[PDB]
Amino acid sequence: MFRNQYDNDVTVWSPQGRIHQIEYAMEAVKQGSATVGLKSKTHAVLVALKRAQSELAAHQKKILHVDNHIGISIAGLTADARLLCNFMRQECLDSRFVFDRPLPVSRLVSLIGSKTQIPTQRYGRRPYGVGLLIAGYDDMGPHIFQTCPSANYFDCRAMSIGARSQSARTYLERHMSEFMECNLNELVKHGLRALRETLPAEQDLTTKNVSIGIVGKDLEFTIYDDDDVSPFLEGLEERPQ
Amino acid sequence: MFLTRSEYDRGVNTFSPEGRLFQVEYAIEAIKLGSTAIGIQTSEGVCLAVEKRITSPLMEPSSIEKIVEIDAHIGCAMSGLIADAKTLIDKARVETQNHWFTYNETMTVESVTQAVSNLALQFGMSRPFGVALLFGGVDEKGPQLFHMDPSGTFVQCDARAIGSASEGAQSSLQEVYHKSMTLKEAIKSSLIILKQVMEEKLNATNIELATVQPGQNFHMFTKEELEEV
Amino acid sequence: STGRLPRVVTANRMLKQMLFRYQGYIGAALVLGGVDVTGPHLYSIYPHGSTDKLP
Amino acid sequence: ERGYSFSLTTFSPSGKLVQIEYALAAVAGGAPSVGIKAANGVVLATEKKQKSILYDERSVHKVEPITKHIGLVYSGMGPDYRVLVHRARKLAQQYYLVYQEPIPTAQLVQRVASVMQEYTQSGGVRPFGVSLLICGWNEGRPYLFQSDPSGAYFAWKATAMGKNYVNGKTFLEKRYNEDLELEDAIHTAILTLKESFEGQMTEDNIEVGICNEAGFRRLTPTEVKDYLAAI
Amino acid sequence: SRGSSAGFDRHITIFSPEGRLYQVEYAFKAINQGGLTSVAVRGKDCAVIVTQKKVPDKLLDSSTVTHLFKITENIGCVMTGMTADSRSQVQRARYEAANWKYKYGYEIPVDMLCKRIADISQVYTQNAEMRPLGCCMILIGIDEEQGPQVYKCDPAGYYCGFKATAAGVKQTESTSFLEKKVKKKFDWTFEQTVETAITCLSTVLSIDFKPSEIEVGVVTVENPKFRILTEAEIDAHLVALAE
Amino acid sequence: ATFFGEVVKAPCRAGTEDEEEETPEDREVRLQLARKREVRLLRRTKTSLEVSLLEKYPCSKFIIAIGNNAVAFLSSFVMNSGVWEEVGCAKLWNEWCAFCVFYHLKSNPSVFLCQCSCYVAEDQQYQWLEKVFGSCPRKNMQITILTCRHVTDYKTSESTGSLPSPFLRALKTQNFKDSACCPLLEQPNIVHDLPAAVLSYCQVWKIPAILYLCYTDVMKLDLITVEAFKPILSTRSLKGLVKNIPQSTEILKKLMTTNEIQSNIYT
Amino acid sequence: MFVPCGESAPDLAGFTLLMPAVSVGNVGQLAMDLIISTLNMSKIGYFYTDCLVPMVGNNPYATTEGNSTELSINAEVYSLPSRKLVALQLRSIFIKYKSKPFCEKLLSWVKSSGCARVIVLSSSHSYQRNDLQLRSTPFRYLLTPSMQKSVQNKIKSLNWEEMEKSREFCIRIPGGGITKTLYDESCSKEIQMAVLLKFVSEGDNIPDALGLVEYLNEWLQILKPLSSRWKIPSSWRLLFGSGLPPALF
Amino acid sequence: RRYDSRTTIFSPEGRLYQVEYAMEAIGHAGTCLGILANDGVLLAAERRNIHKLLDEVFFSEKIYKLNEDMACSVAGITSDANVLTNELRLIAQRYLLQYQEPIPCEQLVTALCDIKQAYTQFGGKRPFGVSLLYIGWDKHYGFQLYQSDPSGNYGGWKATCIGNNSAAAVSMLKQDYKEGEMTLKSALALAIKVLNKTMLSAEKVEIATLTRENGKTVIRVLKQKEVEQLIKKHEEEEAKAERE
Amino acid sequence: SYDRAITVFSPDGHLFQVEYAQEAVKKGSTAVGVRGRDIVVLGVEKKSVAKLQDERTVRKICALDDNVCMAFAGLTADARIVINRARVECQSHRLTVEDPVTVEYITRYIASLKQRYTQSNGRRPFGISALIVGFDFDGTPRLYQTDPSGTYHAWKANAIGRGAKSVREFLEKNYTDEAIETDDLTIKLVIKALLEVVQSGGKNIELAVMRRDQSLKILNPEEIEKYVAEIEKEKEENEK
Repeated sequence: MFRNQYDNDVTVWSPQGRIHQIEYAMEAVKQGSATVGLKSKTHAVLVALKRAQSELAAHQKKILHVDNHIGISIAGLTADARLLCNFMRQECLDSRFVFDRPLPVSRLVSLIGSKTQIPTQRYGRRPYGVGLLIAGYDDMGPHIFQTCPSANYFDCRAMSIGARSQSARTYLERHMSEFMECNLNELVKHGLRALRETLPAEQDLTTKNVSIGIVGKDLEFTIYDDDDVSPFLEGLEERPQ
Repeated sequence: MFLTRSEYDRGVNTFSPEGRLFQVEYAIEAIKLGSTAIGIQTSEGVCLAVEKRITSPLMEPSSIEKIVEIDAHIGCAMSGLIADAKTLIDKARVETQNHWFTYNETMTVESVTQAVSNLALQFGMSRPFGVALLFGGVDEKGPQLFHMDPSGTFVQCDARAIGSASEGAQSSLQEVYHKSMTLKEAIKSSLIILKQVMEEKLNATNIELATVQPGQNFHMFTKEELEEV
Repeated sequence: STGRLPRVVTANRMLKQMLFRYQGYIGAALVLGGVDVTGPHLYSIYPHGSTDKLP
Repeated sequence: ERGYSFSLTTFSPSGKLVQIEYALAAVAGGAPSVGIKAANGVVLATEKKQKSILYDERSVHKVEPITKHIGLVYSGMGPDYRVLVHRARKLAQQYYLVYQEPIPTAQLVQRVASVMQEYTQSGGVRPFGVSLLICGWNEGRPYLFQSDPSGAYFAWKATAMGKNYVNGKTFLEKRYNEDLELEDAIHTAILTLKESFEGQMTEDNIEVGICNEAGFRRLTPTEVKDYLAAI
Repeated sequence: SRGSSAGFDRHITIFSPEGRLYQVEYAFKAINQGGLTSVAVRGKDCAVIVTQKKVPDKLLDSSTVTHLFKITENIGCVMTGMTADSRSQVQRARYEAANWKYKYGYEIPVDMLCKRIADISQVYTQNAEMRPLGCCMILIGIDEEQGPQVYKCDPAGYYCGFKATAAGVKQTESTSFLEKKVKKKFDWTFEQTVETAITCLSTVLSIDFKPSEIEVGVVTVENPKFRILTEAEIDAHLVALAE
Repeated sequence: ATFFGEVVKAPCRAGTEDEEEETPEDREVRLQLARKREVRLLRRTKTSLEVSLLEKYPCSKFIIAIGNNAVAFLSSFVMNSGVWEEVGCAKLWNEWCAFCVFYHLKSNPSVFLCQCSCYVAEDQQYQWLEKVFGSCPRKNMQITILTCRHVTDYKTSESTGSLPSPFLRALKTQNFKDSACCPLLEQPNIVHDLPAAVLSYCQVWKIPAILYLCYTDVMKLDLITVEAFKPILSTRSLKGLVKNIPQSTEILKKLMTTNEIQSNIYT
Repeated sequence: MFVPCGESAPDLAGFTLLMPAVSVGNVGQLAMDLIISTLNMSKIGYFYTDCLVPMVGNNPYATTEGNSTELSINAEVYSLPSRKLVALQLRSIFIKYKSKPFCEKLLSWVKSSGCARVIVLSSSHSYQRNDLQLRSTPFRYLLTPSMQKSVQNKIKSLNWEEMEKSREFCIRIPGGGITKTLYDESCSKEIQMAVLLKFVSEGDNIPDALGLVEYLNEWLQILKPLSSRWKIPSSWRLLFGSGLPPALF
Repeated sequence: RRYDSRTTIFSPEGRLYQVEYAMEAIGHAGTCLGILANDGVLLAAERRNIHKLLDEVFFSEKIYKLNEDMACSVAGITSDANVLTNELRLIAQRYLLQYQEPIPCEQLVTALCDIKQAYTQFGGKRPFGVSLLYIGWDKHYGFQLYQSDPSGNYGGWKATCIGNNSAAAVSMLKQDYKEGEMTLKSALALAIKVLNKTMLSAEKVEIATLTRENGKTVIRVLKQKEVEQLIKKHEEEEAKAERE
Repeated sequence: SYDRAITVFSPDGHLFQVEYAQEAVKKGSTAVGVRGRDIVVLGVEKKSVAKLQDERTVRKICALDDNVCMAFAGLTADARIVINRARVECQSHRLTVEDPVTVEYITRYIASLKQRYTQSNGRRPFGISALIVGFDFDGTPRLYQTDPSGTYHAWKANAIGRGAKSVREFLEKNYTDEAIETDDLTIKLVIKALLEVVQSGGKNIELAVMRRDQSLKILNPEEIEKYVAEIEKEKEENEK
């Protein structure tokens, strides 16, 4: 009842030492579809789920291409995702044009965090309402990162964000001890099994609502969609129940 | 344990407690005061059908230009606040002409789409636009169709219906549409959808069509061609 | 503003800076001298903005 | 009621601007000031605010010179007075540089009032809470002007401002005479100041400045003591 | 920007029906938030500043707690009020002194520095975006032609020169004490000035002082450089009072 | 603030901003606006009922669904069997407004259902009460209400993002002798709008009633949210109206397969 | 209309009625909560109208496991027949063009029941104070001409401040809600009435409620005079919302 | 209310309340009068700055010369009127410099009214609370007389009044003005009569006239002796009329 | 409660400040425009006439160029600003390129200028509506209308201002191809349309006429009264 005066702007502190607009912007991530990321000793994989809307009126691109060794997936507002993708592409292009060397993923994520911290302290702006999962390969190996509207980032072994992603997170933490020794096929199957845990217990994954993105030591970032996904979905078994 | 008022829908930079921006949603709801438009994507071409409403018989039925055509083999259609599309059209035309003057070929539909989408996102003008667009054209990739809403972002599609009565038009178009059809079949489908959506007659002075296909350039149907159907 | 008689070094500084700002296009050669609380002083200023303190 | 009292750029339904009235109220609660224009001269007097033995007697003054023939005094807030004085001095120097002659009193008053009129028609600022009395000698003829916080100026023969200025103006009306000398003008100004001192008047708590054909100057405390003894 | 707040005491640029600036008056009350008081006294050929030093925490390094600052080689300072605001004003004063030296070719005087700081403070009270600092400055120095100088400026933009002054929680009692002493006697030697300042502090605050609880700075005609005393010298002066 | 240094006034929780600041043209405009917003109980012949709905017929049971998930649940699990006749409709206009239809069973004409998928504003709730219930309350009746709220509306000591959603809560009147199938709503939480109006009417007039609340993390038509209502199917009020569950599941799946198109926002 | 909880309405004759107003900061409503909780009153009926937005909830003064499951509505009446005290509480806000009918109905019921006097707790905006009000106490009072002489003698003894008039003279209470209408109707219908308000600003307003209740106790002497004494209701928790999300601090 | 705090808000019936409130500030000012005749134009004003201890060091108050052919009078806020008069002089000089011909009378009024309208168009500023009367001569239309208001509107007149008690003066002018058959003497007598009714001594009025002589415009301000002569002639004719 | 700011949408998708500007327009004097085969006519009601006023300075019909003219309804200062901007634009365009300005081009310029002022919270829209007529380079008559929001259309006959709906209904009933055959019939149609709302004909009616390759002509009261007399005579004949 006493929060009405302190939750309209990002530049107002609450008497309890809180900023409610950042916490509200953190709720916009749960309005998107679920997505899962996981990694092994050699490869990093992203899988995404598309809305049940008919493909007739929409061609959604949840997984985007950033560089030859970096790819992302989105959950949240779309304009902010577009702006962040443009910024990342420009950074990678400038780095490559100046020095003939790939830009490290950790440096890229640090730049992203520094950029997104600014609109949380200045009047007349609002935080970015989008969360990202980032997969890449560099001299240190494969990496998975997570990004938050509060300008925080984490280094993960496996993560899931979106709507009803708690089931996927539970599955990932239950089966997380076997990911390092698996090959590409087993890794993708584990990702698909984690992703399908967020659906009601009568639907199943089809070749119309699933996207896959893979990067590796010798494999550039590639996106599999529509009919290219069937060789990955064919080996998956039926539901336990 | 008392009931109090609280508002979150007066500024474009305010988040709701459940992570919603209400001003953008209201701007999107403003589209449903416009006229219905139809777009269909076919391997042979793209057909744009738009609705023209006349308030009085004394109005000249020629100044209601809803299908504006940009160069580089590109169509357009509109619904909502017509006065708000002029800046977008000017930006698209300037970008295309600069591309001609610097490279001497045609800019792609996706590229002009992205370029015009950059300008619609600058409200974060201090308010979102109140208009929706539909783009058509063919390139080396073939025919393409795109849609934009006042949120400021585009999305590729192949059969979309926008306007005041759009849900029923989309439901009918989903059934009628097939993966393969002829351009004339698509035109007939658009015409019948417009017929069963309109509340009035369909003489050659109520609609406006401009079917584009890789054979020749822009071709907006004349009065005689429209009256033929 | 100050309530006191000025100093010769202040006039020398202002003249030198202003002459230097215009890169010698003004073209004025000056001989400046005066007395303040620190004694008598004598300067020579050139059109490009160079000064000498001499007897 | 109070909706039109906070904003400077808002008219009242009866067509009044209230923040300007409140700035004038700020002026009316300051220390008294007196100005008398006699034949062959003008006199300005004021009451000091530093009435203690700890305060230094040569640091800050309320009567200031602008040019060799123009002086100034005020009632209200001192910090605004300082910046206004600096701007007035710069304007006088600019006029001399352009026209190769000393600025007339009326032109300087007009320029200062023009600077003061701004800050009453814009949002994000407040008006100056100070009034000025300006005296000068020009073409063998004395002058006396007053400028308001709103930017309006008047020409006077004798006036008072500050605390208890209505009774001071009544006293001046009773006492002022056309054919007056500068010494009698100084006597009358001191007598007018004495009407509301509420204490013992010495030469260390009043300030006097005069203007005549020889220019503007500020009287030394010994001269003020000699004048006070003659009462 | 954000937009002003309605009310007669909630925005800097709003007059009250009596013509008062309540935000400036409230900024004057932030000077007492620290809880300390300081005294400055001018002598025949010297000037001193004294302030009390409170170190409540055992785990705090006492060498990093001070309120005495050096602006130039010949100008000293004591600040009372909010600590960060005081440090920011010290930095600004140093910058202004550097600009004056560069522009005019000789070192800035005490009255000119005080006037410049007061001019900068006046602007904050007339614009809606910036706020006054809750602190007051006291400066001392030796003038080549005039001698010792004591100056003070406040959050309103007002400055003046004094023979003796005080600031902080107990300014009024110190002012009364100094007024009595000044009306009684003049022409103090260097020793008598420090005696008077320490006596004023120790009488206004009913405390017997230790060398670690006060902080003394001095400037004199023979040595015009600003100096900060040590504990041995402070204790020598304290036993001189005690005897 | 529309420009630099503009004076603004803070908002008020209590709404004491228009009542205190108080012409034939103005009153004509006011009456026209009041005529624009008015609830009409029709018989879609285009004739309004002369009396209240529950005074024209004797009623023994009354089930109300508010929202879209509740209407879907009742249409799938309750109305799939039997014969129901529409006996009226409600017409209204708001800025956010969609139907309000009343049925009753052919075999047992004393059981009524209502399905309000529209939004009723604060100045139309009481009018809804008179046009539906009337000035003569009957105490030999039982009323059930279903509705949904977003999970961020729930107040807890811990973070609201850790609760297992959806979950169900209940509120009862004094005369209700049965026990709810879900825990009662915790103290600091309150309910307003139309269900609160119905429950308050029943409490004041001594009519047994119960209100069911679902707190969901998705407010769109979703299958998980709809099946969150399933434990209510074993209560005494809805015992005799449910026949075949798998058919209801199939109907619900078919209904979910068709859903209106959203916008390009929230990728 | 007053609808009783049971079958027959209680007999109120000579009772003192306490009631809040829906004003800025909910100060009167919070003070009513404090009084009802501390004196441990009992519900006797409802005040069913068409003027307030409807709301519902469980018992706001629960102490045991039995009375914690009692339904509550937006307007309820509590009574203390031993000391002839009756209190009304409002838990919601008003719909447009509905305040005057509510005041008329309430005053009609007050006149018909047979109560002695009425005391109203309110509040007013704190940004509309002048210089003289800025340096005085924030508590003001009003009285009708019909009030008994003993009340004026006691109030004069208590050394209180009366609310200033505004420029035939009228009274204006900005941010007071229905207080002005209630006062005017009570004056025109010859009912004894007192108004007790405070200048407040919106935020956390619990100290304001404590100050107002002590101010009222100075005159009423409801409990022991001042020389942990008011019971905080169990509903006064989570007044700022839910908990803090993780991975932020 | 909720629609009268800014100049950039329309009320639901299409009104700008701040502009009307600004125009409300002109009814408190002194009375200004203007009359057009066959051989001249007239301007009569009321002196509010009346006091024993006031000085007279200026050409006149509330009457200003804009160029060789035009003059104006003001009513409202003095500090705003000063800005407006300075801007008028600048505009006239700029036109003369560019075209080598004197500015027409209507173009000056239009150019100032554009400035007055901008301050109601743009937000964060305050409209001018000033109303003006203009007289002049030019080769396109001869003698002319205009009026202006805080909103930025203007129009041409044959006789008009602004300031305190304007409606009664307008009614009297409507009753007593003869179109096409009046001279400067008749205009002076009518102005004296109207001012005497609406408000008489020679120290409370100021009169200025405009005329053409040998292809040159002459602008004059009447003297105390002439004003006293007019006042006493009006008094004697009134006494003679009422004696019958 | 969504009408306090210019750039704020209502829950059902409305901008209320622009509608309030339209309300301000709806209170001006009525203006009527009719285009014919070889002539275009404009007519404006005169609300009131003061005897001590010079009527030359309060006209509501202006000439933007040699082949275009305009009438308005609404606030007057805003109309003057817009007229001056359009005139300067026409002069600059004619100086830069010797081709005559197109009526559609100037209409688009005016509409763009009007639409610019509905985009920010720091400025307010223009509360005027305009009717624009003229002849193109090939001699084709045109008629356009502009709105405070920035939209425009093309008409054959339209009315704006106070009491415009009745005039528009009358024009819809009476606008035929045999009623615009001649200039006199077109002018009579305009006068008859204006006479539906004007209390006394001729006394307070202003009318302008524009022919092909000719300057704008303002009809005098003698001609206006002659036309009114002809209308009265034909009405008396048709009375029977």
